[PDB]
Amino acid sequence: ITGRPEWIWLALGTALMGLGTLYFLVKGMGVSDPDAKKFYAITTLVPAIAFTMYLSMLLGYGLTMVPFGGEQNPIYWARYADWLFTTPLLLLDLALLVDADQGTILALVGADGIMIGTGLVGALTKVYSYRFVWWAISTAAMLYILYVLFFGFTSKAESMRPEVASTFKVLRNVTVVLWSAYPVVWLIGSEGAGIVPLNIETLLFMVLDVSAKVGFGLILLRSRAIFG
Amino acid sequence: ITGRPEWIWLALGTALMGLGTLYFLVKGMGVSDPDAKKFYAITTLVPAIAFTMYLSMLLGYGLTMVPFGGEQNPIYWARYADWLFTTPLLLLDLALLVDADQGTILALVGADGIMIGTGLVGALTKVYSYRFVWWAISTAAMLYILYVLFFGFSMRPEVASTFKVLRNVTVVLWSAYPVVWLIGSEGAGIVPLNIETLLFMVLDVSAKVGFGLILLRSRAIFGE
Amino acid sequence: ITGRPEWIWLALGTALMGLGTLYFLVKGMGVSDPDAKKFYAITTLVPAIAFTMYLSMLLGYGLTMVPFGGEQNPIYWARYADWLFTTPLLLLDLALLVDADQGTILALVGADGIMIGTGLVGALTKVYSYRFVWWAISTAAMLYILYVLFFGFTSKAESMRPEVASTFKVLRNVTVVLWSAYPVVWLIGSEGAGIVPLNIETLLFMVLDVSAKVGFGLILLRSRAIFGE
Repeated sequence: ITGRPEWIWLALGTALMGLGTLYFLVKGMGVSDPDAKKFYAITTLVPAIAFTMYLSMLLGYGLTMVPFGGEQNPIYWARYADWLFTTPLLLLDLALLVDADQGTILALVGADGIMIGTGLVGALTKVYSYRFVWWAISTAAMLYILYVLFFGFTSKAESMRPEVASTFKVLRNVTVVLWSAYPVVWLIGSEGAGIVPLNIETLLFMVLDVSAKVGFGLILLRSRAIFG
Repeated sequence: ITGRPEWIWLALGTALMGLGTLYFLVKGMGVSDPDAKKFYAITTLVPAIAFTMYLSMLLGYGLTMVPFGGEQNPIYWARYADWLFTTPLLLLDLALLVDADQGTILALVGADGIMIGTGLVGALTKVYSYRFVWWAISTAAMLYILYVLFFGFSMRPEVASTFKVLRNVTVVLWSAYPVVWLIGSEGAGIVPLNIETLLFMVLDVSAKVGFGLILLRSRAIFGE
Repeated sequence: ITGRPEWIWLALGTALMGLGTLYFLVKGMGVSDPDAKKFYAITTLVPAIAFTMYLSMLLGYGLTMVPFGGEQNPIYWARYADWLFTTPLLLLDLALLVDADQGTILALVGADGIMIGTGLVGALTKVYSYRFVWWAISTAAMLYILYVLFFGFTSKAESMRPEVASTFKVLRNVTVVLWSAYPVVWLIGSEGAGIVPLNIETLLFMVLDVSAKVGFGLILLRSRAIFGE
């Protein structure tokens, strides 16, 4: 397990997601309000799933080798299995906060599925050039998501009660800033250009993941915005 | 890319699904009615997902080789990844149009999953004879879905007329899929892969973009 | 098809899930109550999905080989593809009976996904010791589910009409008993310690599966509890 330099970040990630899950689990005990139960369920599931995928990477299961650019490249595919479930859950937290229309929720979840799915195909693609075609489609989907979060129902948040509008705006900002970093890290890291070593890329995703999951959840579950 | 003769149909499919997606995206802008939003979201996602899977097939990612009949057979598995998501969305469009009960929506989506899932298992199965067992199970699931669309469902006249048209389009186009599979490279191998690819492309664009044009052009999508 | 000794149990499972599916399909015909329609849809899909996965195992498609402990180990991965969909559906039946809040349903479905997903990872893991780490995580998720069924639903079912309360308690007990057996069979079977041969393990899972699906469904769909109003 300790052979590759990035093991320490995978271990740390596993530990932080695990601790985060247990905290949210305990914190959610006794909560009887139906709306709050939804938020605790969603928000506890996110780092619980991430925990399993961090462990998969730590133990070697979530790592494969993909040929491109004339070499065999180490790819952690477990990330996508994590994000496939956790990113729409995070979007669901936001959508519930502002009471979004079901059509808008479906649009977000589907666009997010496309984003992660094309990211995965890009990550596993054996023809170097095509990798970035997938990256571009995935980024278009992300920009669509960010557009909806800002110009999609941001008006609905404003016309909610102050505690909701306020918590939403904070979490929206966190989301846009943190999520926007992912395509950059992918682009300069091992999946893409190979400018940053895998060790550092893994550290970067770990810091992003923990912030976007546990950080995000702390802010959300600490707020009275979750109560109906 | 140009190495496989079917590339031209995969390229055309990619372009038409993409163009269709962009059109539905723009057309859906500034739509505020909750029900209409639902239909636009569903109907826009359909060719968006199909666009990605056509591109996957065009670029070679969504192609594999399955041994059966003593040979190595080219199988585009990407189709099932597409249909797994897009066919239930299309059924959802129809179900919402008639305000179907949740139990019925679950039955349709579930049967559809079984249809595509067994289709995929058949497509990847290495014993030639068994491939057709899976085809028969999948076809039974399709027949169940068709039965429900005709017998398993009192609505305003715009809704009733758009539904009937979309249902008939669906029943006719979907029924062609099992035939194309049976005679094509996945089944008997009577029709060569480049022609089969052309056939699925015409069917897919009609069942997705054509279907969507009829639906999103109708007043049926707006909630009284 | 008869080349592996467990074939007979896979054939029997296929037939029992198939028959159960056809019986539930026919029984559900003409049911117009919206609530009952949900229960029939859920409950019929369960054995229908199980039927396809039993057939996949029977035909050899849902079998792979995984090296660990100095052997090539036969692993039926099709079980996880089955359980991934059928276990959440079974949980859904229970949740609807007691009119569970959405948040509780999502918690159950999410925990169930983790249970099956980590079970699958454990099943395919080539480092022998790590297989049991996954098993333990999966078992933790199962225990969480069982906790919810007892300290979330049993409380919400008691405050319901008597037919419902009664049918739920039976189905809850059937579920807790049967589901608890799965991690044990896995642990001592081919996926784990290898104390019980594969043919016997397949018999065990078949009896459990048929009871947990068709048995469960027979108890549920016979009850008046599936009707609303």
